[PDB]
Amino acid sequence: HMNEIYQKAKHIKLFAMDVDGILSDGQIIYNSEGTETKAFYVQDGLGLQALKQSGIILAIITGRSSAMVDRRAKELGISHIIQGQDDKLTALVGLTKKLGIELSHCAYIGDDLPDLKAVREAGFGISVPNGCEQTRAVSDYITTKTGGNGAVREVCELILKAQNNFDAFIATFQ
Amino acid sequence: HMNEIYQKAKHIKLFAMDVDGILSDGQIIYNSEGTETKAFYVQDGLGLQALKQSGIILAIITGRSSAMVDRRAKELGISHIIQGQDDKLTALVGLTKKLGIELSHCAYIGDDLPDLKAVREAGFGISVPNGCEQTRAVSDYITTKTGGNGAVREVCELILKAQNNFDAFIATFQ
Amino acid sequence: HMNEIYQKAKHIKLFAMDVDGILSDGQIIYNSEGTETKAFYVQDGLGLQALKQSGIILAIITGRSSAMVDRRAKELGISHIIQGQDDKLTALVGLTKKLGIELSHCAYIGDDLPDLKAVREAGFGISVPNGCEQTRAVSDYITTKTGGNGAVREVCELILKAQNNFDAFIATFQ
Amino acid sequence: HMNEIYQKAKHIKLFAMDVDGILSDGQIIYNSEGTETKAFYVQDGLGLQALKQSGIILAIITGRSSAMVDRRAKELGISHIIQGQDDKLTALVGLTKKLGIELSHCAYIGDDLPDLKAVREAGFGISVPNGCEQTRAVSDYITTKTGGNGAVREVCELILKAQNNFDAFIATFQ
Ligand SMILES: O=C(O)[C@@]1(O)C[C@@H](O)[C@@H](O)[C@@H]([C@H](O)CO)O1
Ligand SMILES: O=C(O)[C@@]1(O)C[C@@H](O)[C@@H](O)[C@@H]([C@H](O)CO)O1
Ligand SMILES: O=C(O)[C@@]1(O)C[C@@H](O)[C@@H](O)[C@@H]([C@H](O)CO)O1
Ligand SMILES: O=C(O)[C@@]1(O)C[C@@H](O)[C@@H](O)[C@@H]([C@H](O)CO)O1
Ligand SMILES: [Mg+2]
Ligand SMILES: [Mg+2]
Ligand SMILES: [Mg+2]
Ligand SMILES: [Mg+2]
Ligand SMILES: [Mg+2]
Ligand SMILES: [Mg+2]
Ligand SMILES: [Mg+2]
Repeated sequence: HMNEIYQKAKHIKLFAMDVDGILSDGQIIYNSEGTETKAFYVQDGLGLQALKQSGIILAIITGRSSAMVDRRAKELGISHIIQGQDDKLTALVGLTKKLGIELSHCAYIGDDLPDLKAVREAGFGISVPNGCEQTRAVSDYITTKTGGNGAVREVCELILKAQNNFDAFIATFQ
Repeated sequence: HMNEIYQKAKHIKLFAMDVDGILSDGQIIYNSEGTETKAFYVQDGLGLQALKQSGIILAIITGRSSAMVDRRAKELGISHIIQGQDDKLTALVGLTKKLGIELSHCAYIGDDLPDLKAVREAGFGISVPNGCEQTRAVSDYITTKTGGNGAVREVCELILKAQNNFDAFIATFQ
Repeated sequence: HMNEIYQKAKHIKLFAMDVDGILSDGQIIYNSEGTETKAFYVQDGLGLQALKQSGIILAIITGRSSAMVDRRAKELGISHIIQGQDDKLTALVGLTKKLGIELSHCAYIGDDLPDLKAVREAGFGISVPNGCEQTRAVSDYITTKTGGNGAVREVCELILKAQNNFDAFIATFQ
Repeated sequence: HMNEIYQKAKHIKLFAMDVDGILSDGQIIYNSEGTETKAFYVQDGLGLQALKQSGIILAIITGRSSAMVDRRAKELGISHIIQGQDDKLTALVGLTKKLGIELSHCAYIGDDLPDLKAVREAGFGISVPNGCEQTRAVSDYITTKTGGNGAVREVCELILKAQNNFDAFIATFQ
């Protein structure tokens, strides 16, 4: 039952995300001119702005590093962009310190092994259906939609509903 | 039963479309050289020309903005291209005024929250299986095929059949 | 039962293909620098070389036109490349005349309305699961695998088996 | 039962991979500027580093040839990169000789006909669900996940478990 999850999302002040496998579907794409490509999902962007609008801080913590991530983050107002960092919990804890925020007030979503401890230790830990078993085992919630296909949108809506901000947001479009 | 839907599509003079999640599958794609990519579906193009051929005006109303949209629109003869606009109903109403057309004569298709009011208020409102629930709740029809996979083709065929123009079009290929 | 289909593929001398929706999955892809992209399937290439090796002539007949098609055709030895042509039967008949070949000796595969007559009139006509109903209605065979996912590979294997050339080809890899 | 497979992976010293259809999902992608694209999977990379970390040598043997393969191989420490080579067994045997290693100590994964003999003859032979039947017929194991979607990750985990290295690796993330 969902109230158990709303209980966890209730006091989130910060939402941090892994990129590959969460914000994208995990494809790493190269071309013959040395150029790299990453694909994001349009409904995730709108869900992230909703969350962000309700006064939640958005962050990226990713093991890889690219201009694509920076660009996607900039247009959605994901305001703390940590790249080239696979020690996710350490990075999260570091953010917690510079914002004056507790881990219990952090939500984190990841698909693989570097994310497991951040997923486990955050107030609200999320993984995805194609997440590795070990990270899923340790999460508070597993999305229905998959990474780069509205897993993020889904969690945004969930946090909004827990904080009584979803229905009002919806209403602005009706 | 389908006649209920044909009753609604019967008097459409204008078909307006959201892009992301409707004409594409919702992927937003960036590369390391700062270049953006969007993917469309080939069967949608042919369905749009069929509609267009039968004397329906084609329009795009999209929250984002790109040369890809302009190019795709130009080759199919989507003749009114409104980009960087998320207030879809306002944009639709504006078109209705410059063409001398009523909303009841507009069909509109969208996948997410900015489209809900245009979907609700148009004579024929359409969403897609991966559309947000709120927009689907308010639509006259939900396509079987998904966005960027022939949702548009499907609605083109539907409007054509309602206007007794489909079978004749087909016949030109037989 | 399959022998009915082998009876039709038995005397094929030429295999002609539509591109979009057959050799690709139907995605039409543009980027912000004005560049177009198309995706093909690796197993189709090998199946086409097998067919080609057994002495069947390979041709493309496509409504659109691009350097991608030319390049893909060149590496597989698809030797007649007709682009910017939607009148597929006329184009096929034209090929039949310059090679001294009958239509009954042509196999053709297509997904949409411009292909229906070529599919109907060729000795062996093929469509795909996501083909429009009208073209599927008129085909001798509908592949199990979808376009850009081994529909072509599948038909190559089928023609090879009808001509007693498949098992031998396989054997060269064992 | 899985122990039968662990018995085969038990003594692997080298893991060799086909690229197209294994490391990618088989898409061959061209653009209008003459540029080629290939997509890899993020979870495969991490599984390959795990394997590699446990002291297994990683190799690529692919029929095609591109800078994308070289780049992907370089970042994961796939250390022997054989491209433009479809005679996979010969290439594998050649590697076996320059490293002083037996075939029984080689694991190989491939999706199509050029890989069948390497798959058959290696100590541990793997194919994928969308592999051609002939190669699947001759393999010791068929992955559950498909190519470019974690088939490789899956086999990495399997070899690790057979060599009692998986649980320990996992533990470093807990
Ligand atoms: O993914 C996006 O960029 C996003 O979802 C953000 C929204 O604010 C909005 O601009 C939306 C468009 O309506 C989609 O066309 O795109
Ligand atoms: O998507 C297209 O551009 C379209 O469907 C439009 C049609 O008019 C026709 O040109 C078609 C081609 O037959 C597809 O190869 O492409
Ligand atoms: O799609 C290809 O280019 C093809 O299937 C053609 C084959 O001849 C062969 O070169 C094959 C490679 O073995 C795939 O890596 O690619
Ligand atoms: O595919 C990758 O490059 C890989 O899986 C390799 C890992 O070592 C790690 O860097 C991982 C990132 O954590 C994914 O963001 O990427
Ligand atoms: Mg990840
Ligand atoms: Mg691409
Ligand atoms: Mg793609
Ligand atoms: Mg949209
Ligand atoms: Mg086609
Ligand atoms: Mg691209
Ligand atoms: Mg292969």
